[PDB]
Amino acid sequence: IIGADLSTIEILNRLKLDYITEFKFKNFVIAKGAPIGKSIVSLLLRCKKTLTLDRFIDTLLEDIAVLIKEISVHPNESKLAVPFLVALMYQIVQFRPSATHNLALKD
Amino acid sequence: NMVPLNPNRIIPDETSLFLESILLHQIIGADLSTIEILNRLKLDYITEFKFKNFVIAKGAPIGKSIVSLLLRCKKTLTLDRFIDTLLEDIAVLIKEISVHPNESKLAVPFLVALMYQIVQFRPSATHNLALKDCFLFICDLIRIYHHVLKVPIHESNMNLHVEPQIFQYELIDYLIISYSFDLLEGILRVLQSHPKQTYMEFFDENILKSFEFVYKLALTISYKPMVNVIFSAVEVVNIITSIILNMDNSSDLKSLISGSWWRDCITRLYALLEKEIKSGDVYNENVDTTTLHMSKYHDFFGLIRNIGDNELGGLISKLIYTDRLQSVPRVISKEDIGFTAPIIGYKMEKWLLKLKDEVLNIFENLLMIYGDDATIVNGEMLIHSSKFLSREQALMIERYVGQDSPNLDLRCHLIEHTLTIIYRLWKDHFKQLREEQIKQVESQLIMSLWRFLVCQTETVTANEREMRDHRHLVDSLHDLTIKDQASYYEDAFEDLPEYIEEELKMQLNKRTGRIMQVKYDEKFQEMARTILESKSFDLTTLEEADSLYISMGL
Amino acid sequence: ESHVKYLDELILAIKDLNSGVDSKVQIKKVPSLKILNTLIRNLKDQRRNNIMKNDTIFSKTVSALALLLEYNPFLLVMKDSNGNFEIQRLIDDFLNISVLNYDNYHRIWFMRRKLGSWCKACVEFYGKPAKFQLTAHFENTMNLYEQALTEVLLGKTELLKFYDTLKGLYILLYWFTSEYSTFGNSIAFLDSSLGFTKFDFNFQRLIRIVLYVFDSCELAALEYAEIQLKYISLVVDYVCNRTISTALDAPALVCCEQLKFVLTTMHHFLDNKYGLLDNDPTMAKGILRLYSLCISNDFSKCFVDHFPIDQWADFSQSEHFPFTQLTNKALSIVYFDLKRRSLPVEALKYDNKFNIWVYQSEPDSSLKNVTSPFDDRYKQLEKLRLLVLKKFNKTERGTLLKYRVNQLSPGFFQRAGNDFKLILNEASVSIQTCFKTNNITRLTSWTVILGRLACLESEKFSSTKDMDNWYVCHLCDIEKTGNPFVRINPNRPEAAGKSEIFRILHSNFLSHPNIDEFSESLLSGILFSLHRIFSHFQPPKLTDGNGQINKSFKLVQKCFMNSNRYLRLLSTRIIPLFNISDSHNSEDEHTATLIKFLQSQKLPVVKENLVIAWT
Ligand SMILES: [Zn+2]
Repeated sequence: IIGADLSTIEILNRLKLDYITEFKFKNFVIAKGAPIGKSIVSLLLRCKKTLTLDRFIDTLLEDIAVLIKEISVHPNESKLAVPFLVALMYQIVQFRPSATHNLALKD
Repeated sequence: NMVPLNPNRIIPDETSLFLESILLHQIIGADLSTIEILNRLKLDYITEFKFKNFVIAKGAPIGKSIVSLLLRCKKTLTLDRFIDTLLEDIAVLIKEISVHPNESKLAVPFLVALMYQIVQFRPSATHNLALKDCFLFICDLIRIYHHVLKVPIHESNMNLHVEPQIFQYELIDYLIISYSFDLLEGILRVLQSHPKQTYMEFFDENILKSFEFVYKLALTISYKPMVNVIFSAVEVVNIITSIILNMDNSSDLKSLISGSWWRDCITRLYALLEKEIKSGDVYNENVDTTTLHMSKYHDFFGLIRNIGDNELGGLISKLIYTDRLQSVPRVISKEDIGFTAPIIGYKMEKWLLKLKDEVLNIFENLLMIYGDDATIVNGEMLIHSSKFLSREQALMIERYVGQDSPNLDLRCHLIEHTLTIIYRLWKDHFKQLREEQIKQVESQLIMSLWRFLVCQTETVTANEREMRDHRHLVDSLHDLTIKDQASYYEDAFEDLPEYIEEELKMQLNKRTGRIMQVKYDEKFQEMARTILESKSFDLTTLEEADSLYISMGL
Repeated sequence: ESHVKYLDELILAIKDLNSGVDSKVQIKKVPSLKILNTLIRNLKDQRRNNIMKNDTIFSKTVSALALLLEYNPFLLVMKDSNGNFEIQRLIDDFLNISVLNYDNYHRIWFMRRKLGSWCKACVEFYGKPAKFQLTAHFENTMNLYEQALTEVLLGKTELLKFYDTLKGLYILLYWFTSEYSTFGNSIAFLDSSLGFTKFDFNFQRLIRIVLYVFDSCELAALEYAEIQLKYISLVVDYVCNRTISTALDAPALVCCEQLKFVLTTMHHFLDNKYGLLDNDPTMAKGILRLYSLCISNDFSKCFVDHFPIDQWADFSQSEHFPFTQLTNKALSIVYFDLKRRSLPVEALKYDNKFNIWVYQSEPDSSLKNVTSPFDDRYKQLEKLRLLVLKKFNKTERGTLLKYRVNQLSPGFFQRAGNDFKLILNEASVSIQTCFKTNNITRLTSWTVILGRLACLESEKFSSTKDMDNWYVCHLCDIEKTGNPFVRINPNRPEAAGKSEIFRILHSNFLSHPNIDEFSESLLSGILFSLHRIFSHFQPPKLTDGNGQINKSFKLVQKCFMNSNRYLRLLSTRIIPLFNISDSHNSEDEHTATLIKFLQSQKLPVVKENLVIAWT
């Protein structure tokens, strides 16, 4: 993003979450003190080999959406990952609008 | 009748595949990927590094600087330029991480393994001058990391084993040395994959000089040897002699070669081949230079082969705190490592038997190089190879037949192959074979021939029936092997049409005879016959040969 | 049929021109060589359409040629004076028959292993004037086939010429994808050992080249699917045989890069909807074999990295996975096993229908091919599947002696089993009852079991051990350096004094009235058993004075002057066991006994084990 020093993924590498001691939605295991952007890039490289473009997109959309979701719904949790997750998801959406699917847009 | 093309051939971006393989590259044993471990690394002594827009700050994440370089040069370069860009940049990185007194070098093994993954991914595009630069970098890198392969044979009487029992620095530089020699092996096999017209760009004198120093450093004499790097160092020479054989302009290479390089290699090869392989003291620390013993404090896999159990696997992960940015190593108390199964010892014996096979293999290869005679085609490959053949037959018969270890077949294939190493040296290279050295080995040569000439009697086998009882006695392990292969891992091994289990009840039986040391193959019996019977040298007289024929009958 | 009698006379005609005696290899060119026309006829009666489909009369047809080349190594190196030896003309003509029989795995394995015999040991008589004259020619026709591989990109390629170009490429791959035993160091790219050859990287080049060719071509032919399954069969066969291939554990690989190559190769294969054909288990076999390699080792994470499966799920259909039904079933089983070891075992439970652990399945069924067999006599397939199902169960581990006693006395361990004296009871009642004269094999199996079980009896007082945790011997099967006879114990237990297995041994074997004819097999086996017992145990007194050789020193005399050299060299090994004891050889009387025994053999063939026995 325009203004910060590091890249968005690299800032996510400096992120953990010490209240949700484990997260997993669909082979998206995040441990307690795990590097969150490391779990992102695990998902990224894993779904790169497998999916085509739109399936890769909406996979990232729903997974980071569930990520933002349970980072939000917690009382003691700080939500510092959430703006970078939203901006990341924006970059995900707007890159190729031709392949981005409208039900994923709706969700 | 022409097959139709694909109008939308999705050629994948090969540098994207290469980049993805870099990013997900993880060594076998550690938790995190190699790039992520590099993300967990800083360097608080070099307060700034930069070579070619490769800025690394003081507390900067090192693998973050790597991936900055990666993503930057991905958009710009083609494949080979991307490769050798990474090669020289990470080389300069390893260089000034090395040349500093207070600096820890924990990034260096992962950088070397990373660079190995860089090299070996596409050898087709990897450029040979980059191979030369990286190669000389690893050679003088190992002469920087000098004191690892020069720990003395014995400790002093007051060399106390009171110690903090630390293993982290030892693990660092053992991985440095081992991955370095592994990378040398990788450079030379990808250089081997480069075509048979394109070697003089790689080869000059400095290649041979640097490798000659590090080879004497590797196959050491007055120091404790690392069996790991012995494997690599002899596989290097294998690749060297192989491409010398498989090029047309071997003359420029051998004219670059001084014979001192040969006769300094061959002595260490002889001293290696005159060692022993015993399972009960592999993982013991014992007398030197007789027992290739694969020390407990360096026991992992390695980059090419998976040489041990990798007991150090999770210790590679516990080298780092994984929740923290650091450069100092996370703790490994040294003796927490270490009774269930000596199958570990048996597979380590399997590796070492393949090693001695490679030693006699490159002996074979260099004889085929010098079909003509030279300083090193000089007769000592009658002496040393005959000593090896004789000992691995005699205590084969004394110790091994009936020991039902899986290594028996390869250990008696060693003698089967070094018989031919004796044989073609005898027939095709008789001109140099001096009258003195045959008398230096007159007992063992003729006796080793006679241990095949005794196998033309053929009064053990003669049938099918009792031979399979004998392979229940000694060769139940190959029965397990062939039942597992016939039950899982072979397409042709099901619904056998009564001609192919006929081949089985031929070949398992000749194999278990070859284990039982009677009934070798008749061609090997003939090759032992046509040296002793041959009148090229007076091995026996006729009134002494019948004294050996009576020891079969005849 | 009518010429199988001709082949039966033909092998006799081959064995007729052997030599004046039974000693014949005859490596050199003698100045009758009349078998050259028969050598020609071996392949000129081969390229024919009628009864090459028959198996055994083709097998003998090529096997008579194999025995001719076996007894005559000069036939390859005869200098067929066009430009080379005749072996280059032999290889491609051999290749014509192999490409006519490209598909039958028996017919190509049987040909390639005999070609490995024809190349590995036959060139070794000559080497450099002929080794480089054929290892160049292999890469010459390889270069020709990969050169012709590239003009199918430009589309002017033919149809059947396309086909057999791909097929000849395939067979040239398959020969060099063999193990080290078939092709040794005879060929200059397989010169390097340690699972690490010049064929490695060149093969990884050419497989990516043919992947590029498969992405270049666009063909949905049935036969193209058929030849498309062949290359993934070859890529799993290339990585299977370079494993270390141990006894009963999973065969550990050597090159994780070759692992990743085959994983990513078949993954990129499946990603492009490649290789779909009816009732074809080939891809299923490859997936199951590689998962069997990567059950629970360190390479299981490498499997889940370089072959992911998670993304083809479609849980809510009977058609669960897309491609071809049985292969998709195999994929479902692999997915199930990966899910089984991913999930904690508390979610799992074993249903005792097939006794395998299974999680809380599904709201729908979706679990029909998970545990059921699915085969049409697909025997290796269901055994792969049942190993995948069974290996998670954490059952009794595979052990050498336990497998052998389960092979011999089936279903013994429906009891305590690891209790010591009951297997002694079973072996004793077998060696008292279940033999009359037909077990000249089974009694040898019994005595090799007794030889290992006596070691197990010695392993108590070494109060920890068990039936399962003993693969091999810590004293006889492993070895250290130096003098081995220091490791043996002077005050070890006696054979007859303590070991009831030796009491059994002396009961049947050392008191049987036909020791002079057991067999060479049973004499060898009783020698092995006595070797292990006197290794782990003190032998009794050899002589009291009243003649009285103690039925085992008697066996030393019986097997020592034996006609065969093997029992000579085995009977010498048990001799130094007599040379050491306390309370038997304490004052060097068994010493002098063996001394004056060894001073009493002037027999010429017993000189070898005589001298070795001295040493
Ligand atoms: Zn034993």
